[PDB]
Amino acid sequence: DSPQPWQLLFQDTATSTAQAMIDLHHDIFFFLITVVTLVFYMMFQIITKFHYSKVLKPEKLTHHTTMEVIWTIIPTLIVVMIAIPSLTLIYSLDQHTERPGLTVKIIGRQWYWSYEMHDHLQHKLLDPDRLVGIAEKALVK
Amino acid sequence: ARAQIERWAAEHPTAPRVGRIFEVPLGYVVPRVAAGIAAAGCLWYMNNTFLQTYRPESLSKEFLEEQAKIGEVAQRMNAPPVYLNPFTNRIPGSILGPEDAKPE
Amino acid sequence: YRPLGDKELWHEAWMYEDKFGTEEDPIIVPSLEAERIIGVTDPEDETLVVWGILKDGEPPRQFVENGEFYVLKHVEYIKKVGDVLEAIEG
Amino acid sequence: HQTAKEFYMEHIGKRHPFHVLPPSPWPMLAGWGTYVSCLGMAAWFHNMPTGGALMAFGMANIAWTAITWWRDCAIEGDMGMHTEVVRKNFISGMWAFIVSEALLFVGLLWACLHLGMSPSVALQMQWPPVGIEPIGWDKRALVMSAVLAASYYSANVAMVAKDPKVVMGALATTIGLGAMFLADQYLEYNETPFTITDSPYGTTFFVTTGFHGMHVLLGSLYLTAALMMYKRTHNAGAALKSSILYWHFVDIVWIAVYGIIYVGQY
Amino acid sequence: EKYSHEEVVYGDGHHGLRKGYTYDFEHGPHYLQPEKIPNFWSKFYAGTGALYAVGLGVPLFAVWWQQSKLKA
Amino acid sequence: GETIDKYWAPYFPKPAADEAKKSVNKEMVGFMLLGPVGVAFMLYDFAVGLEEEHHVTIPPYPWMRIRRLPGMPWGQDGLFEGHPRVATTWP
Amino acid sequence: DSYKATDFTNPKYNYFFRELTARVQGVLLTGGSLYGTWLVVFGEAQR
Amino acid sequence: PFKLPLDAYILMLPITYASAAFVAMCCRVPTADPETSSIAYYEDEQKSAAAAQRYDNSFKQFFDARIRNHKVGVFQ
Amino acid sequence: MSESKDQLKEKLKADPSFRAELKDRIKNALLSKVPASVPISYNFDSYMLTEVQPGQLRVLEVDERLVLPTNTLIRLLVTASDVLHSWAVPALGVKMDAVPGRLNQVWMSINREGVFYGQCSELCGANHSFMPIVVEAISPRQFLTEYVKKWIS
Amino acid sequence: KPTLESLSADELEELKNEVVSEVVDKIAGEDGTKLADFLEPELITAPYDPRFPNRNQARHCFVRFNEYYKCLYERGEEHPRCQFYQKAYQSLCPSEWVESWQELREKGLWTGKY
Amino acid sequence: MRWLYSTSHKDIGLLYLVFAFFGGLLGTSLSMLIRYELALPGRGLLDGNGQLYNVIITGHGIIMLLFMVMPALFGGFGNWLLPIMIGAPDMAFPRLNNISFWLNPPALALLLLSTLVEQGPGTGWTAYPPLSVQHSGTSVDLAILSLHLNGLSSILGAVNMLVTVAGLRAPGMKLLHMPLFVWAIALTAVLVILAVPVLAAALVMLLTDRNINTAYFCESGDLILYQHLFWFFGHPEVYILILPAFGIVSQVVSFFSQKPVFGLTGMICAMGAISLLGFIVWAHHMFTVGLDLDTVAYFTSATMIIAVPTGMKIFSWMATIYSGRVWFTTPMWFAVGFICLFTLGGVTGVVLANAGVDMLVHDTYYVVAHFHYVLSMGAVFGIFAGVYFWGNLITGLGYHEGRAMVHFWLLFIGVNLTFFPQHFLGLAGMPRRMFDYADCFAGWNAVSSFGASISFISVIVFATTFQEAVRTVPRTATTLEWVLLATPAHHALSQVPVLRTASS
Amino acid sequence: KAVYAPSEYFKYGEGASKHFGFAKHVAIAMTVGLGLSFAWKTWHWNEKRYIAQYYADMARREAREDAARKSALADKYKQLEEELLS
Ligand code: HEA
Ligand code: HEA
Ligand SMILES: [Cu+2]
Ligand SMILES: [Mg+2]
Repeated sequence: DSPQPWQLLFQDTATSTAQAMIDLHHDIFFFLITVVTLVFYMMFQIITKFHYSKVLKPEKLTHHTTMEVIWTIIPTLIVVMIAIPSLTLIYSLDQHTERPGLTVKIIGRQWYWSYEMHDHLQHKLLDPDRLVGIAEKALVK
Repeated sequence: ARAQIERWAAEHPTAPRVGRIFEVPLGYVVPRVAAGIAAAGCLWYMNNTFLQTYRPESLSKEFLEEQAKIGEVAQRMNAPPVYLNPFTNRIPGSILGPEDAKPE
Repeated sequence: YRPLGDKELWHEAWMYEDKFGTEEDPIIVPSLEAERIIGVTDPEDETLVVWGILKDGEPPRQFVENGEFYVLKHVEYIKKVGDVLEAIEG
Repeated sequence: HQTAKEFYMEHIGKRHPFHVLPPSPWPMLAGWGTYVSCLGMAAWFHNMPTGGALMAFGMANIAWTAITWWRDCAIEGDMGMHTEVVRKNFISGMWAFIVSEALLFVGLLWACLHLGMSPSVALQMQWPPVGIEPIGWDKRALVMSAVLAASYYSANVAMVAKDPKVVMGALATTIGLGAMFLADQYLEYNETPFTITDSPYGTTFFVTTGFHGMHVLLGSLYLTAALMMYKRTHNAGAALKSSILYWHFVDIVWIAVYGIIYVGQY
Repeated sequence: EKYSHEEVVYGDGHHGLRKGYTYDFEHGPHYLQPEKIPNFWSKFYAGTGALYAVGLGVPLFAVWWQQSKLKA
Repeated sequence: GETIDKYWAPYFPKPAADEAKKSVNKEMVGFMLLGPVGVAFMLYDFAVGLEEEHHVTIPPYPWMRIRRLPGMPWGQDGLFEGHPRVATTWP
Repeated sequence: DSYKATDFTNPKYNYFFRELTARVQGVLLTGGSLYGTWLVVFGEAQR
Repeated sequence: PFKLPLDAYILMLPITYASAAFVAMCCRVPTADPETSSIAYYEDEQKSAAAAQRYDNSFKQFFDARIRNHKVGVFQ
Repeated sequence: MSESKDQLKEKLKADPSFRAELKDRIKNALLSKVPASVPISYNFDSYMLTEVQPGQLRVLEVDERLVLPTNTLIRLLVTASDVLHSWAVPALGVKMDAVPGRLNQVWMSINREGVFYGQCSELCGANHSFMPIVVEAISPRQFLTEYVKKWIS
Repeated sequence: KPTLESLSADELEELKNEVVSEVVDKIAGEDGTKLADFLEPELITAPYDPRFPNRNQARHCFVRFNEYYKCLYERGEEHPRCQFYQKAYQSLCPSEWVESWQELREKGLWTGKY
Repeated sequence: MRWLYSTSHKDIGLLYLVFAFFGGLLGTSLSMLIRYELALPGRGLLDGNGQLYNVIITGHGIIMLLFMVMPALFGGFGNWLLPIMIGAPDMAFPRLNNISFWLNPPALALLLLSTLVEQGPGTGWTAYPPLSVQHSGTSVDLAILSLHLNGLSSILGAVNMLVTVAGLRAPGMKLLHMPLFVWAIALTAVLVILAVPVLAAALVMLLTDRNINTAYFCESGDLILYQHLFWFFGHPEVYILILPAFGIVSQVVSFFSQKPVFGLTGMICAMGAISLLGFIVWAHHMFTVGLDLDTVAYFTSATMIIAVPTGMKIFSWMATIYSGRVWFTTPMWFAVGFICLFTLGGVTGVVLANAGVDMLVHDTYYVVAHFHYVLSMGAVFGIFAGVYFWGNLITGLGYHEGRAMVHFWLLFIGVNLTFFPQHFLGLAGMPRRMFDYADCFAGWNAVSSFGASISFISVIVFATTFQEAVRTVPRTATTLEWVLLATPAHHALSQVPVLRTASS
Repeated sequence: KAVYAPSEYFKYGEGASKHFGFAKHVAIAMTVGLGLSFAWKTWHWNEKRYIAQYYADMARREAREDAARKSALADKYKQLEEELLS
């Protein structure tokens, strides 16, 4: 609703769409945490274990086809695993499969918002057949 | 690959090669970055103290205490008031506002 | 000399020599000055390049491991191979 | 000076076939001429007095600096400083400049395709807008296409000929055909029943055809300058080839311009 | 002479120190010899200080200029 | 006589007389396919130029004669425009 | 024996093209640049 | 120039997928609803609605059965 | 006269088809007692409050809110008049740019009541920082029985 | 007295109307200010047109605004489809756009046929 | 006369380096006013002026983007290091290289003059209409003409670079033996030539809309068209500014590990894939403008593909450090810092690619924290990695290692404490391009303004690192600029070196 | 006696990577990353459980007002029933 001091994550939600967006963000963050942990831990271990006080002279390692294919193919699977829910979320933004109940024409000016509406209000007798039967038994006697 | 290393180490003699990861000792680095952080803090404090042309009335202690009396509550012009952000402040779903609660 | 087809006529061969420079028979590099930079690839890897400097009046020098030996020689003209000696076609 | 040529032959010319230039004053003067002309252009947009004269002054200085730069390049060609690989590099640079001008025209025609295809409610969703009488393809524009195709083929003659009289006559025919493309575009700009201020159709038409006409004028002047170097020594080298390449680029650009604006009514 | 095409093409065949250089930048072994400008470390710090002064004070002048036009 | 061009010329051979004339006539066929007819119609066009007239006045639609800034940098009317069409005094 | 009075690249025209212009243009750019800066910074736009 | 290694074709599969999708998206725009230079396109209500629903359903109909099941996240 | 009225009542007693037909006639006559359709319309502006009071939020508070019922499909048409703007309410997950000439639609369904704050999210000039958005969300019965009567002329 | 065995259809219809009306005026009222507890409110907005599937809906506004004047020219002034078109464009078009379009129509600067 | 009439590439590159340092100083000065207005709620030193704040952020963004990183990486290290690295005696067009540099001071002068004319150009660095068109005066025209001059400069420089790499290589050296900095500069030149003229056309349309009363982006035009053209330029623009940083990091990491670069062809292919994908993903900046859901769908799916080549480049750098003999120096810490901290800048880009998540964080400080991770910590660390690496060769001056480590730690601390709290501000909904904010956003704003002062102090400390050098004699190296003397001659490579392929 | 190039590299395996254990360190890194990611996802799942319980209790409340609304409507119907029967 409103932001809070020392806040880290998103605000609270009032629609299912925004909660779906936040859940998608946290699902992406699931993969990002593992990616960053692997990079940072491997960088630390490579830094400490290959300092020149440990290493007399380096090794010749220019290519490794298996590891190259592995770190090419694992992130692409992560990309396609992320993409299909995001594609589903993009296409679910249109929700015109109900009867619309309200129109609001929002106009942005310098420097105030302006709000408009033009609808029609009509009334309908709530469950008239009970009243129809009441009139039936009021006219039969 | 080794000869360019030894050449760069001769044109940069102040860079030490002693057998440790942080070759420059921390007794040199920590006091100077501490002094730089202190100078940055002095500049930040000077900006906060002497470089403001309007301090908002919503940050005065009277406003703050009168706000802390109310809490995270929003008024409505067409309805009873409502607790703001009910998920992070753990309001249960039965309770919508302060006035509609009417505590037992 | 290596096959001069698909070689530019001004590339100054000695680089296109048919010899592997040994200690007892180095490859003689011609130069217009007393020192010159040349580039030698790794015999076991085409992608790796080591650039070295040869000096006039020096012993044979090897740049990469298991590579050719080289001796610089100061000359006043370098044969611009492609119209200097294949026009001779000796 | 007499040992300057000796020093050049001893240290640069006999060692590699590439060209090393002495220090030059024209880049700095061209840059500050752009500064002066930009100030004049900005003052001329908003009707500041003595602003158009300042813009013309800066443009005249840029033109003079470029003319003297190109005269220096022509002098350096005539004294045999350029080998064959240098001239190949000249054609390579012309190809890169052609690619940049091509993407400029791609960005220009992107606007025509966007604005013409989906008219908006501000236009009462009618393309072309009511009142606008568009220029037809069955008229003077077809004559322009014929003349510019003839200019393409005549410039193609001078690329392959070995008789100098044939080359000079073909170049003069190409230049004269290019001048008739511009003198008739002026007649379109005078007879057209709309303005650059009348609708996005008039806007896109005038901006795109004006950029094309400016490129035609630049190509015609470049072909004229390449001919006089051939009228003197019966040799032009990269000046003939690059001007022919630029002219063929202008010809190819006209195909897209005609087929998007004149035929597609965009 | 002095305006020949050879002057345009090959430059002017000057040898040695140009005007006020202490080293031959064109034909010596180094194009930049910073240990041979007299009073180098003074002019270097003066130029660095002037560069820092201009690069840190031009935006403040622009702030002062616009705010002095409203305060009129 | 000792230019860099002549010095490096034997190392850059030209890639190999009547074949030039054959190529010239081959391109000249495509030249006269469109050459004289385009010039003839353009010379006809230069004499049928500013003589015809249009009196089709156009009402001032919102997309016609946009004047976000008043006037033009060179005057009131547009450039190259001697006969303004949009109507003034729109009845 | 390879230059005429009509030739644009005549060496007798080298002073006018490469030396006189490099100072006339060098002072005209300054005299136009200062006026343009004054005209833009201290000028009133009429459109 | 050099021999492309085994990674670059695993690169070229989604790159070719993206290029094909870009070409398809560029192509299908002048065969859509609002790209009509007339007000008389919409006076035929049957064809206009049919064309617009065809433009709606394509590439969305592959997602309707998971839109209805709230498959909007990697986990549930 | 009056027995024929009583005979019509007896035919209501007797014939089920006549009974259902006169029941339908009663239903048709009761629908003529229902009030006709009336238009609900407004046109008001929303300005930021310069001075706030405790319980309100600085910068984010407006003078006239936007009242929207919950559990209802609402079509919001976002546009602008002079420059670009953006209508962003982070609680509802809505952020769509206001473009002069366009009419961007959002479909939105609010799950709960509350008050939701937002600001403009497109740079529009000197006072881009001072165009906040507040949405007041009430139940549909309150909106349909109380709030809309404020706009009936 | 004309009994039910001798009455015609029109007199029976009038008698049915009198019998219904005399009691429903007691039940609901002569005007209907007694049904307020049994009345359900409902708000009417412009429906989703399948012709306009994109997010920009300015063409939907413009098409409905033109269809209203087409209905007004063709099928009279008070035909129900004309009020459907009127209440559909008023539900979508901003009022500034509408007043601009009527002043364009008044000036003579409208490109429509009718 | 030497520094005004130069035709040598080493002088023009050094002029670019100094001009980039001046642009960095101007932008750092403009960036302290932003963080000093934004330290506290209310009205700070700008006296409640919003037009002036918009002018300040516009000028700061344009200067730090175009006049700092671009002349340092492309014009600076590229012009100095390209012909030495490939073995060319000079550039292909040495007087075109000078007008490439000399169109940059008129552009910077016009941009700085636009701030003093009328009320200034308060538009943002993107300059969206009709806000750019509504501005009365002359300042917006000066800013856009500055953009034109800078774009023409970059096009001419790319033309010279592309003809130099193609046609002036050393004999025996094919496009396999060039180091990765040359490949990065060449692909950058290709991107510049393809992308900048689109911006030139868009700005010509903007000029005609402002001044000629045309109808490109107006009432009867289309305002989304400008965003289309501008971001079709602008997303290749941010890969122009980052590929030379990849090349520099490859050279630095390879040097001090005593190892060649892991997966050379994979590195070149990853750079080429990044270059190609940068032209088809541009409408990820336009998720909230009202595009159809299929366009949004494609641009969401295509933008996430760029992660795979970058991940291969990062893992290849880590494999280059792997199994080596590594000596950690000051340029080495600026490259390890690049690898560890560009990852934090790319993972949030993956989040921003997904358009559902982007509906919440568009035009918030989450975006700002992302693009200050990839620019202030990817490009600036690349610039500073090469200053302590090639500085004694380029300028002739050594540096003190202790003060350089002090400067590195100050910059590293000051940027991890300025923009890491800007993530939490953007997730909670604080908008961009605003100077007065809500009362609850005060803590992270205070922390970020504390970090900016540490950054400014590290800018000051950098001037004290220079000292006199020690000059030695070279014998062997793996790249051609580490067999030269420091500084090299005015005509370096007096004899053109050749690459001899052995009998193998 | 000539100038020899020195042995500059070991072959990959007999130098200082034989004691590294690459797969072990990758397994440790993936274990730590997966543990942190599962902690984050456990927190998110707990928050979603709270949101679901909130909306369930809100629906439990919302059913109660509208039952007493229709009961009041039926009471008014029972009054109008005897209004036309008295
Ligand atoms: C090149 C990219 C770049 C860099 C390096 C920076 C650096 C910094 N920036 Fe930012 N910034 C932008 C690009 C950059 N920025 C852009 C594009 C915008 C948007 C403008 C718009 O909206 O129109 C922006 C706006 C922006 C905002 C958002 C304001 C708003 O939304 O209104 C903030 C807020 O914190 C900020 C702060 C900082 C700080 C504290 C630094 C610190 O890092 C301070 C800088 C410190 C340095 C050390 C860098 C200087 C480098 C050198 C001096 C090296 C030169 C050396 C040689 C050449 C040898 N800048
Ligand atoms: C240095 C320049 C630079 C670079 C390199 C990038 C790189 C990327 N950027 Fe960004 N960006 C900007 C500069 C840059 N950006 C600027 C200036 C803006 C704001 C413009 C403005 O409005 O002012 C911006 C804004 C911006 C937006 C628009 C948001 C908005 O304004 O609303 C988006 C959306 O897709 C985006 C995404 C990306 C992605 C996916 C990458 C990718 O290239 C990053 C790839 C790297 C990684 C992903 C990490 C490495 C990968 C691994 C370690 C493997 C593991 C990964 C996976 C398993 C997925 N950035
Ligand atoms: Cu981007
Ligand atoms: Mg935005």
